[PDB]
Amino acid sequence: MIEIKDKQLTGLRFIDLFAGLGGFRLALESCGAECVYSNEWDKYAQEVYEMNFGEKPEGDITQVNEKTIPDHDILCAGFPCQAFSISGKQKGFEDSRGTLFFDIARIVREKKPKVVFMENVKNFASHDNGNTLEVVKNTMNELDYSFHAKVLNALDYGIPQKRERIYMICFRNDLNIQNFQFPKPFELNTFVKDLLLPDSEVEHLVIDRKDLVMTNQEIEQTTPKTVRLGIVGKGGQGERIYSTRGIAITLSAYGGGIFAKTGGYLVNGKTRKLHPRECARVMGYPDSYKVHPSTSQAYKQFGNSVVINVLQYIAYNIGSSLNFKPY
DNA sequence: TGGGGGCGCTGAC
DNA sequence: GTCAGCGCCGCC
Ligand SMILES: Nc1ncnc2c1ncn2[C@@H]1O[C@H](CSCC[C@H](N)C(=O)O)[C@@H](O)[C@H]1O
Repeated sequence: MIEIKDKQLTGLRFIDLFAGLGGFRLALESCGAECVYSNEWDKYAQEVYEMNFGEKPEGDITQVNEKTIPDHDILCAGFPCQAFSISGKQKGFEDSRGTLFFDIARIVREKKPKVVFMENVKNFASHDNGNTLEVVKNTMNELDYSFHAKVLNALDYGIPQKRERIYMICFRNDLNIQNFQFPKPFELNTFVKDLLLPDSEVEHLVIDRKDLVMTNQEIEQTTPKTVRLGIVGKGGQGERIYSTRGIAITLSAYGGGIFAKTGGYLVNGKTRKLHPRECARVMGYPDSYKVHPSTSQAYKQFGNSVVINVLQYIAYNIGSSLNFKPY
């Protein structure tokens, strides 16, 4: 994550729904905002959240009375994506994990925050012939909010990961915000190899599979894209190897394959998956952030998370818009 | 709400 | 056909 000198969100309160690791919290707090409520039902996510912020998020949001949620200015929510991801079954709203947005709408209707800031996977934007996004849009408009949605790739914002996500920023209409803008892309000068840990700290992650098939030569020039170098097995998810001179593939939460949830990389002649700390860095998390003691849970948590830097630029722009109140 | 890994299909070229 | 995906499923 980056440093934010001008705290655009100072004095603003926000809630951290579907908190996970608290990526939205790091992002908004870096801009000066104050978190007044967090919600996350996963036992392990609650533990790591507590390790880093000192509070245990409240459980199952579908059972929380929206009237008991503290007043706030910005509602943050990177809601479940299994039901919308290109990697899943795409049952969408028909999925038990796909109706969480309506819980968000329920809370918004009641608390009417100034801003609603949501995130989901790229496929969310085209799911069900675009009907899914339209539904979110119409729901927000009905609740009297504007709707700004755009898919941003983390590689365009200083982080070496091809993580494409749709970000939805909504302003309550009475605020008449007409100048919100998604941050503009800039050249990437950081690649996977710049975030790796020393070899001595990741030796245990080195795997030597005799079914390894190198399909492309390593590149010596850094490039802002994923560069596949080979595969193991049939080359399915988690069985693909990439160059560290390129960018990281999208980290996942329930992913499988021998290089589960991070993908494999060629590092100093050997092939290995990423270490949880490297996952943190590829997600823009500061080294000061404490990862969960269970590596499997840590991989899952970062795989479900958000790239801090991207949210920071967006949060900064939300604040910039809110602060422009000329006479 | 465990931890590991083989998979197989979809979306967007 | 190319290829990558906050995933799925069954195993222990
Ligand atoms: N009913 C529910 N109540 C509370 N949390 C829920 C929930 N259903 C799913 N979740 C939580 O929703 C999260 C979605 S992933 C979002 C992660 C978050 N942006 C962070 O930065 O990491 C998961 O952690 C999941 O456990």
